[PDB]
Amino acid sequence: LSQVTPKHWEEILQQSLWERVSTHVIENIYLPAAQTMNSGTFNTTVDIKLKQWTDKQLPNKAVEVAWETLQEEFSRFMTEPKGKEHDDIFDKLKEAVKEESIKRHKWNDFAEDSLRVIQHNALEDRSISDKQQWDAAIYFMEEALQARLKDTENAIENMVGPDWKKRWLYWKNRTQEQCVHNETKNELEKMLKCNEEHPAYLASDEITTVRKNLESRGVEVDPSLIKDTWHQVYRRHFLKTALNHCNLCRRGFYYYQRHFVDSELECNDVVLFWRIQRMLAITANTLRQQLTNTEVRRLEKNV
Amino acid sequence: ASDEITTVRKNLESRGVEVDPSLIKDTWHQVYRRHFLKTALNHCNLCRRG
Amino acid sequence: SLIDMYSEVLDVLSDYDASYNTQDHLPRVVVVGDQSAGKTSVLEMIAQARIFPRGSGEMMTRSPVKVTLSEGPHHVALFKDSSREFDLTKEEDLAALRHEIELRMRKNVKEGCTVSPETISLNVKGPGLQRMVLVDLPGVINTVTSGMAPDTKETIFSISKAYMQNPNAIILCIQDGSVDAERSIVTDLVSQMDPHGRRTIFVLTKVDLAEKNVASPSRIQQIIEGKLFPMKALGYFAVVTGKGNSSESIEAIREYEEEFFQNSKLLKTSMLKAHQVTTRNLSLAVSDCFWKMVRESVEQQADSFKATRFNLETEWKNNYPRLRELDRNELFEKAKNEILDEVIS
Amino acid sequence: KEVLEDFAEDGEKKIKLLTGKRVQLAEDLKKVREIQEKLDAFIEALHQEK
Repeated sequence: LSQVTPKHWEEILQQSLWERVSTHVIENIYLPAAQTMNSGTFNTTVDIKLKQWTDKQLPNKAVEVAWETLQEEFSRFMTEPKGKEHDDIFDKLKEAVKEESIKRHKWNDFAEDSLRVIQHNALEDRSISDKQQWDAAIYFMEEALQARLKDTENAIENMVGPDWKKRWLYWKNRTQEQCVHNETKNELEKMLKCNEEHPAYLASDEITTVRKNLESRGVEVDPSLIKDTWHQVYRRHFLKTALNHCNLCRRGFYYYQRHFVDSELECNDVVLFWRIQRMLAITANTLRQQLTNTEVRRLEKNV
Repeated sequence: ASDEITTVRKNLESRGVEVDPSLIKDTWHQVYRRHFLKTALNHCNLCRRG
Repeated sequence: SLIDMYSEVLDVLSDYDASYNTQDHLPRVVVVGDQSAGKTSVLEMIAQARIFPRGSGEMMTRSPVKVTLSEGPHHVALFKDSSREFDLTKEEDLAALRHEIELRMRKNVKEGCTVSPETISLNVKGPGLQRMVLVDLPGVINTVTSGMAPDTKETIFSISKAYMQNPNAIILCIQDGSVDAERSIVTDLVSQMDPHGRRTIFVLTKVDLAEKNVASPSRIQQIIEGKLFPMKALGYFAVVTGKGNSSESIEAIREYEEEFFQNSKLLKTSMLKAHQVTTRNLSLAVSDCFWKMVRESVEQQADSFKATRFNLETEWKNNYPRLRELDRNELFEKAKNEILDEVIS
Repeated sequence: KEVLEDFAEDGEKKIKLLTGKRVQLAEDLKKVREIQEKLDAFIEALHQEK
């Protein structure tokens, strides 16, 4: 098990850890901070949220992710079928020892405290000296944004359905509720188009206006449904806006190189994602070294 | 109603026009009077053979 | 010593935070008493000096006083706003201090009222004094005095409730031993506001007078052992405030109280525990419990303050990385220099 | 010079004139740091007694 290339361990650890915490990071930190248009307030909120989460929750998640990855490789190797030559009498003993060993497993307690400082200093940097690192952060942001966008599209498609061109090709007819949601979508489209910087939250008088236009179409919709549709529409619109920001920030490295703070192309999100990506690389390497050295002796002792 | 004024004002802002509620009320009064008179004229045509 | 810094921290916290958002995170000592219930005598006994004004049945305490007991080379009292030291070892200075405190009480009174809600922080130093912070409050009057404002009773109740709002505040109820618990509203309020009793402490005054009144031993034992009172507190203590005279010396009262309890038949009969009497035992227990709670609370506050300051510094860097923070005075100096430069230009 | 001296002696006018994010941040940071310094001295002195 220790005769595996370190690259394979790092790739698995990085992907597992990133997917484990991507939902929490984006939803609970990025989204609340992105609402404000003030870059200084946005950055301050991100830093406060990062410190609160990292000091208490980050080491626990990293330990669980690293232990789970070790469990996957170890348990699989215990039960890898070596073709027709695989023996079956030893499998029962292997499984019994595996379960007992897992129960007796105990990760180092001092690793959590040490790693807390390690990633704290790693994330404290705010300078990207490499052009390729900036490009890598853009690509990493695009992949993460596309995954979230696809989930948002799936929810929107479920509530509405396929396009009239597409539904004609597939011979599918929208339900009465689906058509109601489609009409609400058009109303929200016009509202967002007129006010390109509308706040995320809603107001009662806005619901009244929307409801009246629906009654003009002979459609009655409860305020709760309008709020739910608005939330999904705003999320989709914000993700598309971020994608446009990524395209503008693609050639913004040269501007950032001269510290063009006065320039409106303040790619704060790209810098923040680059810090996360750099932190993940350090964390993956550190966990790989700890797995290869620290916990091997404990595994042997328990066996 | 006040919420009706809000709706109308928002659509005006979508056109980049700011209008006070008082002006909207005055215009609505004249428009309603003209609409009601036209409605009565249509009623007269229907009531011609009534 | 240590309590001097703790008292200073509380004062600055009150000035910085007008609301009790942060002030309700540190332990405090709250004292509530009735009229002629010996509340002043008990506070004077703990301070080992009669510094509050005395009156023939009149509520001289017209304004709350934050009396702080600390460690000092001599037993002296110092005002927070005034540097004029008063030596409590001399009776002449004690009388002058009482007049000064009464004058401060009248000065702080606003228009249309008789008792002001403002609290005056007083630092009473002395060698061997217990390191704790006490709060003096006007006595609760069953009947509103004609010479006082109609809202004086409401103001006293509001001040007591505001002080008791701190979940870590220690309640110190003071009443009279010659009056039954059903005839006083303060004891009912204390029990209602502390259903758990994790911090309630009850102090009974005029125990010698109650004993001379042939009080029933069952009622006294139930009060001390917490049987008659539905609330279950940490403990109960009884102290003697003398014969009730407003001119008796503290030393004579303390010596008489010790002799009275030593020769008391109730203690020698083991009806009441020997460690549940005298002011020394009560002061030591309160000081140790209060200090331990302070130690835990101050550690949490220090970490929170450091984190809060870090957030403010981070915001400053994000918004103004190339600027320097200056106070109101320094900004005025910088502004005038720029004006002079523009004059020359 | 005369105007500045009169303004300097009246802090209330300064408070009314000095209203801004930078001013409030500096004042709050000074107060918080002052409280924190007192807390550190209190904690260290308390723990050094034993």
